Amino acid sequence: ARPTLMPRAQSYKDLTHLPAPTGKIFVSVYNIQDETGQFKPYPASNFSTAVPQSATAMLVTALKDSRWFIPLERQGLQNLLNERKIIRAAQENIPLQSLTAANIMVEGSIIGYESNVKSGGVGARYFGIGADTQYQLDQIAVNLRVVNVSTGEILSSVNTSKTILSYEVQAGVFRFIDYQRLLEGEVGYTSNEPVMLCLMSAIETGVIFLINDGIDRGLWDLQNKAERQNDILVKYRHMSVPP
Amino acid sequence: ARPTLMPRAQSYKDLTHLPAPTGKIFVSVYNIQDETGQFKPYPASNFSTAVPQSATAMLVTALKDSRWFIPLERQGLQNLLNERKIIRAAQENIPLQSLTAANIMVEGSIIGYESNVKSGGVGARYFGIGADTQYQLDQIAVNLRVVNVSTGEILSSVNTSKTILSYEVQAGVFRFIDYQRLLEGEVGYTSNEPVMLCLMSAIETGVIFLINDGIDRGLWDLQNKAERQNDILVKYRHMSVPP
Amino acid sequence: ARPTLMPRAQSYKDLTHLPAPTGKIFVSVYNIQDETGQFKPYPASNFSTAVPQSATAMLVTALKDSRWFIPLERQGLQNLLNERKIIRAAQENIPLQSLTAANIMVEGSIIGYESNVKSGGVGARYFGIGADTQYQLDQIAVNLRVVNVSTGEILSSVNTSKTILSYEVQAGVFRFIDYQRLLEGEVGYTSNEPVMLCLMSAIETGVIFLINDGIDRGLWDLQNKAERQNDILVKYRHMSVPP
Amino acid sequence: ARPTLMPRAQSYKDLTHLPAPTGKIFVSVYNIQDETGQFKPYPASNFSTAVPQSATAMLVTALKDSRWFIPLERQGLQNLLNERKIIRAAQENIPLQSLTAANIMVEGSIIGYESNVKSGGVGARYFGIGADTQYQLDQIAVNLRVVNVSTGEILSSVNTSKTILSYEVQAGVFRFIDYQRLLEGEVGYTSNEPVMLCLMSAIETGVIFLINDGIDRGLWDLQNKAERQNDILVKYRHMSVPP
Amino acid sequence: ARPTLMPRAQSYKDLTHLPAPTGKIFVSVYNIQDETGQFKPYPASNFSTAVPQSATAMLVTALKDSRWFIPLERQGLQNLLNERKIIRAAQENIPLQSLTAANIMVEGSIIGYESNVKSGGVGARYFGIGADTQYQLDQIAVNLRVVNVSTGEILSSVNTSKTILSYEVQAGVFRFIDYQRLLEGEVGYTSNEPVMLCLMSAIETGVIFLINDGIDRGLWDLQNKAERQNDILVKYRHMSVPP
Amino acid sequence: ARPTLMPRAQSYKDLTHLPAPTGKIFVSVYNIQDETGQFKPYPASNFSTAVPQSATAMLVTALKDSRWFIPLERQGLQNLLNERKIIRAAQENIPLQSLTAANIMVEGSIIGYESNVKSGGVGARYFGIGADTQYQLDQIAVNLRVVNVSTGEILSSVNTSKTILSYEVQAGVFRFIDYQRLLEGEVGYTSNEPVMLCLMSAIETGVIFLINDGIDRGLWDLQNKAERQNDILVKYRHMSVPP
Amino acid sequence: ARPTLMPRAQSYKDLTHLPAPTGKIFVSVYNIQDETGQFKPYPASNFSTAVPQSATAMLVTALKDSRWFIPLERQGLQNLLNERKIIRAAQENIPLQSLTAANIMVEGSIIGYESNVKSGGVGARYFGIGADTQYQLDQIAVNLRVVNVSTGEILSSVNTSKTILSYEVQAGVFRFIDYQRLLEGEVGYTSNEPVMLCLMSAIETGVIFLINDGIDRGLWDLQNKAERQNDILVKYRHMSVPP
Amino acid sequence: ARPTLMPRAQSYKDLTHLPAPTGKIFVSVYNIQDETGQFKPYPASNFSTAVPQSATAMLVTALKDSRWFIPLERQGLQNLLNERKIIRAAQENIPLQSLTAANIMVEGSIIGYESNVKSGGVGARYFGIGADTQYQLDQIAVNLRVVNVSTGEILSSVNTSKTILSYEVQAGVFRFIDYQRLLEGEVGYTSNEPVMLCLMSAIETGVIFLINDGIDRGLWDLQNKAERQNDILVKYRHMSVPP
Amino acid sequence: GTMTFQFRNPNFGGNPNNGAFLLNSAQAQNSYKDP
Amino acid sequence: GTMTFQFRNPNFGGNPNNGAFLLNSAQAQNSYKDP
Repeated sequence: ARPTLMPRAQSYKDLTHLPAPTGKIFVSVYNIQDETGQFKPYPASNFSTAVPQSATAMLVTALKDSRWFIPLERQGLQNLLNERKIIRAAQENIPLQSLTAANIMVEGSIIGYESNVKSGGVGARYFGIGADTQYQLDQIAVNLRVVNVSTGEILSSVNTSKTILSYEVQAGVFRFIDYQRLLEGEVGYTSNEPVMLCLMSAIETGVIFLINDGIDRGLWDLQNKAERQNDILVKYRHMSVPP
Repeated sequence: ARPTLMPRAQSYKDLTHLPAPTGKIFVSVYNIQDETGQFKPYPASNFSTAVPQSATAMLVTALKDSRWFIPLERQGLQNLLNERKIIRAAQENIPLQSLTAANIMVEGSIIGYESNVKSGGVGARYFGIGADTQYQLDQIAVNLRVVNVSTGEILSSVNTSKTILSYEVQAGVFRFIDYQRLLEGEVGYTSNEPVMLCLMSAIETGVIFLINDGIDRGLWDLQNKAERQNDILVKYRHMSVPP
Repeated sequence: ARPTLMPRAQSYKDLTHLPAPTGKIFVSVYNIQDETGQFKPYPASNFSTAVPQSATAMLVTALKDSRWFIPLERQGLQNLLNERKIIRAAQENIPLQSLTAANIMVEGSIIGYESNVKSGGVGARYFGIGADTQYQLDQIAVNLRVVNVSTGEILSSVNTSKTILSYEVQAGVFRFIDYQRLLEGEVGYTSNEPVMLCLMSAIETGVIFLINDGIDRGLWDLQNKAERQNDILVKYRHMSVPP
Repeated sequence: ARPTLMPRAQSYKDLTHLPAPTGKIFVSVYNIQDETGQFKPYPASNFSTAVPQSATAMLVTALKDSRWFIPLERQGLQNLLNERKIIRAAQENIPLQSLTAANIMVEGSIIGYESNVKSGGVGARYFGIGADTQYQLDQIAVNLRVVNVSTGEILSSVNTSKTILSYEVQAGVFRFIDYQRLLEGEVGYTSNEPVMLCLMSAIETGVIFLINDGIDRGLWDLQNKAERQNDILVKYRHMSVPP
Repeated sequence: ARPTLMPRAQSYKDLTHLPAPTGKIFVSVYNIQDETGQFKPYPASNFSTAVPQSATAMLVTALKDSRWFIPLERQGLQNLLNERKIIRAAQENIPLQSLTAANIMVEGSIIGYESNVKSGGVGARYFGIGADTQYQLDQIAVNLRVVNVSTGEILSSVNTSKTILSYEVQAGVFRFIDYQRLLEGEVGYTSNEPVMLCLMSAIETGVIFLINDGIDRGLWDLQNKAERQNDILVKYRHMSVPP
Repeated sequence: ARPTLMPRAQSYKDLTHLPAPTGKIFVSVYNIQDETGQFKPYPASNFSTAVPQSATAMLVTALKDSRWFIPLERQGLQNLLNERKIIRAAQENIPLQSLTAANIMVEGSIIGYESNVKSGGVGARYFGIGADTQYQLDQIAVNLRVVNVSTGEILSSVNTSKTILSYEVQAGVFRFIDYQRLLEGEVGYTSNEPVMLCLMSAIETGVIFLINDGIDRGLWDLQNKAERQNDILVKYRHMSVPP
Repeated sequence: ARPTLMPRAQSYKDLTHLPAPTGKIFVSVYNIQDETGQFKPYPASNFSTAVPQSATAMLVTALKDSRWFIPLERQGLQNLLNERKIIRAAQENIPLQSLTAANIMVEGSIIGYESNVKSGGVGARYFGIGADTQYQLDQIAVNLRVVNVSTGEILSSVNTSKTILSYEVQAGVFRFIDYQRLLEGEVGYTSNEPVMLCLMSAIETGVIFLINDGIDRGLWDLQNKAERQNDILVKYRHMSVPP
Repeated sequence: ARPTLMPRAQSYKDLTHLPAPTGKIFVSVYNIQDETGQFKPYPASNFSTAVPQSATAMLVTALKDSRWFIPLERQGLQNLLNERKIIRAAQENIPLQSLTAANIMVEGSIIGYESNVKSGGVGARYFGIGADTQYQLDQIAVNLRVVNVSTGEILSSVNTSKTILSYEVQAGVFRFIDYQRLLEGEVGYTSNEPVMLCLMSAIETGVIFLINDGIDRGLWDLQNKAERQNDILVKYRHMSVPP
Repeated sequence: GTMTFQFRNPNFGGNPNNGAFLLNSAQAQNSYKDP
Repeated sequence: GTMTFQFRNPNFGGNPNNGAFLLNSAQAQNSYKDP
């Protein structure tokens, strides 16, 4: 096993190629709460949540590597304030600065995760040889809303989804060959799309949808606000009509 | 998998085409509480709620993209007030504004979700070939009430429902072809309507039902209050008689 | 799927056609508590409540659309008082009014929900062809009592029930046609009456029973208190003798 | 389905025909606690209580419609005191009265609910034709005690029971008719007595047992205390010897 | 179903025929705690307690109808003190008395409930005809101790038991009658002794054991303390030697 | 069994060979929270978390043995402050120093763990002899973000994953040898990659990704910041493009 | 059964033969928290933790019998401070000393326990006779970090593992001997390595790894710090490269 | 059944024959916490702990009947301090003494209990006759550490184990005797060693290991400290080398 | 491993479902006839 | 994967339900008769 990075989808390749803003905006992610209320079915555990409870830590990666936002640690904010209170007792025996303002914040939610949305499967088996293609298409959806903390106004509230493609291909044979002889064999491959990667890729879709819908409203301006030519913003403007 | 937006239903196409009001109304969504009290049956988890616990984050999208309301972040309000207290310690080393008034609020609930309301299925199978059409029609229902926070009066309290169409088509064959030869195959497709999208589409139905029932009562006026001609308001006035 | 309103029963058609009172009475619904203590049986989840925990949000619709009451938001009252405290910090940088008195309140309960009260089913099957009609008649019951909050006296305490008709018709055939040929097929339709709609329709029955039993006691007077002719009040006076 | 009133038993017909007292007594029902400690067996849910947790809301109906008591709302008393504190902030911008004294109170309990007390069933089946009569006789029991709140003395503490008759009649046939022909059919009817109605009818029995045992002790006097002729009081005096 | 009183056992017939004391003693029952720690087995629910959690409400009936004690409401004492605080705010706009002293109290417990203590069953079945008599003898036991609240001394602490007789008689036949003809039938009757009635009858046994063991110790004297002739006290003195 | 060290992967061999910085940075690990929300499926326990709840103790080893960070104990910080309060009462009968500043901190999460991501297996079995290779490829992913505690800014937030390779090779034979003689045998080996070692190796991957992405941003400088030649930093710079 | 000591592994024989330090260091073990989050699978209980929650009491034995540390009771520290407060009220009617400083502490964790890491088994069975060797190799891992409580710096943080060898050898025969005669027999032996002993032996490995990695860093010096010859320290220095 | 004492093992016979110390040491047992984290497997309950939660009450018996310690009640210390506060209100209407110092305390734990450590079984069965010997060797282990409460130093921390021998001998026959005649019979005896007695006997082993390891360290001296001849101390000194 | 001891044969207390396989196995491997 | 080791054959402690398939498999593939 080779421990590489997280296998980011196509939407992250549009995320790093976003144009630079006039200074990266200070932003704060408190708790993108897993309020899907959806746990994993059998054979998985009943207490096992179907999506991760970690979109507050995934969106931080989606806002930092976008080169558009400076995210602030507000998930373990009570874990950070316990560290700041130590430096108040450490220097009183560099002076400590204060936390930055973070004029906008991305509050949000994982708003849902219906198991087996467009699921299905084709099966075929002749004499002996046979194979099925069973795909269980899940669908996660996340909410990401930029909130001006100075006034409480929700600025751009978007809802992006991603269809988790969990397909299996089991090609199993059971065929007699000679008299009182039997060959059999079953090659099988179930490539579940990991829900953590589709939570990551739908959030990275939402960050582009936060930025593209944050430009036309005049909420924040990018550097050289005359182009509108890059194939990330115009692609996520043609994707701004929901199916 | 292509991470597009949330696949919004027909009711969202009526939502963005709503006429503009005389200034978008400041509104606040605290917690559209999932008090269905309904969890998902077997094979899904017992702790898995049957609808999402996220209608407080879905209605925010339904009020913001309606171009009628400016929603305020009140779901994680204690997460936003922890950010405002940081700026009080940040600027005392732009001045901070106050939160807006939000003269109306949309308190509400997901009032119910009966599993398998009008469920059923037809099955047919001749020699070998055979197919069934089994549909399990669920039904979500949401409550959305506009409450004047200055007086506590509930202004327009509507109840919109949506029938979740979860159908399966399994066309499975099991047929001998020659002597000691057997062909079989089962193509199957279960298109569950996702409960998060029907929670989203019944809420977007309710926002039009908040606006249309908020006009005749004189609660708020739209720009050019003489037309009454657009096929969103008169369609949701002919839909104002409940079946 | 067409997202219409909630499919209200016959009792709501009597509710909107109620005569107007001398001013709609300010009323407050705090928590119509689901104290059935009854959860859904197998195959549904054990934590899934058999009726919704949302009669405090359904009765609000039943009192508002009755054109007799102005309901007040008291379900999320601590969510509304957190909004009023914001306007106290917003205008001190229209003046804020106070909450209305609500001289009567409708406290109440969902008092019960016995599964399979008068359940049963007929089955018939000849050679091959066959069909059953299995109906599982549940029964919800709600309590709605008008309480004068100035004195604590319970004014009119009624108990309305509604039999949930959850019937299935499965017409399944299994018949040989030729030698080594077999036709089979099973058309099935289970129209469960949704418990949220029967919670809604028994509460709307109770609101008429609150109003009709609130007139003869002299608790409140309607406009033109001389008629007693409309077929809502005299129908719910002939229904005032419990079977 | 016709949403009528609660199908009250024979004991409620004796309840409304009770003679009038010298002024209806102010009484208060705080919490008739479901301390059966008895939940419903399989196939019903494990968290589903076998009787409702709502005898505090049923006895209110039994004391109000008896025309003997003015019940006071003490179930949601903290929900009523939150409304009285609003009127204290509403009129200080009719004067508010105080809550009445309620010199007696009916504290009580649902003291038990043994599943399948005198259960049983007869079965008979000849060639093909056959039918069973299986009845599962449950038994609820409630405690209703009138307590003088001025001195704490329990005045009349009665224990009334009611046998829940949950019978099924399944008449199922399975009979060959011709050579390689088979008729079958199963008509079935399980009329469970609803435990909410037997909780309601045993409490209404207890209210007559509160009144009849509240007369001979001299706790309260009725209007024209010389008759002792009506067939409610003398019937519930011949029923005062427990079997 | 006829809603009579609680079907009290033979021990209650000895309870009402107890001789009168020199004034009925003020006594208080706080919580006869169900600390059996015993829940009902399968098929009943796991959360369902095997005995009721209501011996604090049953003993109140056993002390009041004994014509020996005036019981005081101390189960919902915090529900009674919330009513007394209302009269303090009601008369300050008959004067309120104070709660009586209750010089003795009956603290106690349901000390145990072993399932299937002396259980067993005989079965017999000849050709076709057959019947069994299976009885599952449970055993409840309660503790009732009179405690002088002025000194904390436990005065008379008794332990009474009662064997719950839960017997079934299933007489099931399965007998061929002619060639290719079969008669069958199963008459069955399971008369479970209800655990609430045996909790009631063992407590009423304990009240006589509180009184009889409260006389020889000189704790309280009865009216005309010279007789010792009635067949309740001498029967419960010959029953004072435990088997 | 030989109790050696933890069997660290290839990524730890790159971790100790990292170049030295200009003084090891004081850093603090409070709680790398297991918010996968993912528990182990059957046959393992439902309460058993699928990854350890111990990444706050694993990252400490990954930052200390990297020779780049001086980690501070902040997991049991309330267990360490209870020890410091003892020395305040011990020396007042070496003087106690204060806790160091820890100008950066690594807050983070285990952001996900989808069971059976790219799982599958090939099976083959001829007459008697046969073997399968079933591999259940899990995937953990962790978030590690360096946060400047002086300003709250998240400096470098990376997401590293590792595919847990849990493969089984069962080579089972079942073959008749003579007439009424049968040889059989099943050699099996399931080498589950331990999730604690892949949590350890993906975190050690993240520490190199914290350091390599912490150099180009100018957050901290290493000793002799001119080389850029070692095959750890340039390997984890070619691994900085996520697949 | 002979109640001997705990059957300590080979690593404890290296533990007692460690060279003596210049005074045994005062150390404190608060809570070596079982944050494996891993419970035992079926057939064992779901609430049963897979490793003990007692490494805070095992490491105390590993530090005391090492003749290197004086451990302090900090597991039940609130149970020890309740005893010290008694002596403050006992002598005020030997003077009480204060708790020692414990300049270093061993905070730590059981960082993981993957069930069936390198599990597997060979099976062989001829005609009648047959035997299997199935071994389920678990793996515990513990973290032990010495923390200077005067500065909060984690001094030496090591991660030691131990493979729990749980093997079974079932030699079961099933063989006919004569005509209508059958001999069978199954000798079986499953020697599970107890997880408490492997938690004990991996911690005792960690204490040597705390001491050996605590010498080269200059954290503490041993008596006669010139030898480096004993086969405990050089063995646990050749074991300092993790596989 | 004869209610004798607890069937104490061989280690208690060495416990009472311990030599007397120079005054029995005042000692206090707060909570020997069951932190095995191990519950009983199926068929026993999941909430049933595999060892008792009562080693704080067993060690009290092991220290009192050793004639070496005066144990102090610290398990229900808050139950004893509620009694001392009563005597403060009783004598103020013998003077009350204070609690003794208890200069040492035995804090400790049940550190583990692996189910089926060295389990196994031999089975043999010829024609008809047959018997098995299946033994499931569990292993409890306890920690007992003497802590000087004046300084917090753990004085002697020992770990004693005991192998629970739970063996079954089922000798079951199934043999035809004549033509159409069959004799069968199964004598079975499962002598589980009770885990409460092995918790008791391993603790009594630990008390001798507390005393023997408390003598050579000079922590406390016995009467006539010159003998070293009794076969309890030299036996538990030859048992001081752990296997 | 946390692996208890169960027999593989139902006469000694193992899983009783393999007895329908165990006995018929030696019925398929006996090679013994009547004398 | 969290995949334990179970046998596929009931003589060694696997799932006992496949023995009704395992034995009859080699009863359908033996090709051995009496000498």
